[PDB]
Amino acid sequence: EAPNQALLRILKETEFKKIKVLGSGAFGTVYKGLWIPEGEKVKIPVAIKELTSPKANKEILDEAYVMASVDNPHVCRLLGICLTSTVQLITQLMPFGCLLDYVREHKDNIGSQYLLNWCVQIAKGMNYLEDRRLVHRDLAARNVLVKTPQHVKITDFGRAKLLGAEEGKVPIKWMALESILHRIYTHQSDVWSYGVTVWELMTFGSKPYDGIPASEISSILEKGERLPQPPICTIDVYMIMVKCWMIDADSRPKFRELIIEFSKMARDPQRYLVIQGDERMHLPSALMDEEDMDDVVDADEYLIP
Ligand SMILES: */C=C\C(=O)Nc1ccc2ncnc(Nc3cccc(Br)c3)c2c1
Ligand SMILES: [Cl-]
Ligand SMILES: [Cl-]
Repeated sequence: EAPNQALLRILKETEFKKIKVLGSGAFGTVYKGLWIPEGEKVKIPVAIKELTSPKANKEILDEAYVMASVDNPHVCRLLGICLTSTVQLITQLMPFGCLLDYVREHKDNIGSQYLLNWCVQIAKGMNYLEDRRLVHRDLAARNVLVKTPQHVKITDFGRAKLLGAEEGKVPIKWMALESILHRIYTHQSDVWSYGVTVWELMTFGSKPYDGIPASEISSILEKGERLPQPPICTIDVYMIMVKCWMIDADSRPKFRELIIEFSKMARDPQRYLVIQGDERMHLPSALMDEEDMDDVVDADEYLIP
């Protein structure tokens, strides 16, 4: 392979305010905050991710390695790490949260134009990863984030690996059949997970195979069962999802095809998704709460040599 020359930026804890908890888990916490780069006069809204103590540092560090290596408008990148205590990951804040929560909150206001655009943007992020030979291995709507309603990015590179390499809970309900049976993971298994992510969006946040248990799933899948057609979905859309779920991994769409197909559909959204009162809907895009925030710069506009 080629040398990875990404810069890992180390950030002093003095540099930022950990303004509030955003989320918490058995898996550690995520905070929102501000990062003021030393002597730069800019304020950058950020998310800070953290937390045995020695063996969780290793998992988190791998995530930083992958995150620091990616650069694309539809992938989240690491701004840097902070080395105090347990290691902290710093990234651009995505103010509207994850896409899964967002579709749940806004089902009434979400039009076909947006649903399809997200499908295009996610396929672009995934295609980028494939170009860099990354197999993500945890694609799901929970792991897609909303910068604005018009702009989403892929995240959560904790399970990521280079294609070919082999290196708690595994996401059964999003995984390709070969993955569940044989722990095989390719860009095409990511395609399968893409199918499920799209289904999650088209159902406005439904849980796939609600009620069923993970042990059950490889079995359901072997019989030939699949996720059902969502109400808003034309057969055109649903059949794209279905192709993402073929047994023959080489028979599934490539991410570059997914970009093309969804992109065509996004020209004529009302022809592919049927949504009641679709035309009326609008989603809102100051926004930065603090009073002295006119030195605020989004991370996308903050570039380093
Ligand atoms: C579905 C819940 C959720 O993901 N909430 C959330 C909201 C905003 C946000 N902004 C920036 N980053 C993240 N998550 C994240 C994932 C991996 C690494 C890092 Br540093 C941050 C969120 C998450
Ligand atoms: Cl699961
Ligand atoms: Cl729900």
